[PDB]
Amino acid sequence: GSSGSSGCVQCKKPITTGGVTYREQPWHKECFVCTACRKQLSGQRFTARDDFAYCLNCFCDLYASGPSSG
Ligand SMILES: [Zn+2]
Ligand SMILES: [Zn+2]
Repeated sequence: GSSGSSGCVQCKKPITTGGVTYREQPWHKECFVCTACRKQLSGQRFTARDDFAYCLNCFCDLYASGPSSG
């Protein structure tokens, strides 16, 4: 039948206005945020590493690192 609406997967809620998608799955414009700083990626630049999404900033902070004395 026609019993199936697109609802956020993060919190598992319905999406009426302001929504996005990720990996063939719905995501709220407030749920699709970073995994370290919880920043609304919806709109800005962002890239996932394995499963979660980490904004460039965090991405180049958690894993990335500088030299010894610097
Ligand atoms: Zn949500
Ligand atoms: Zn971040």
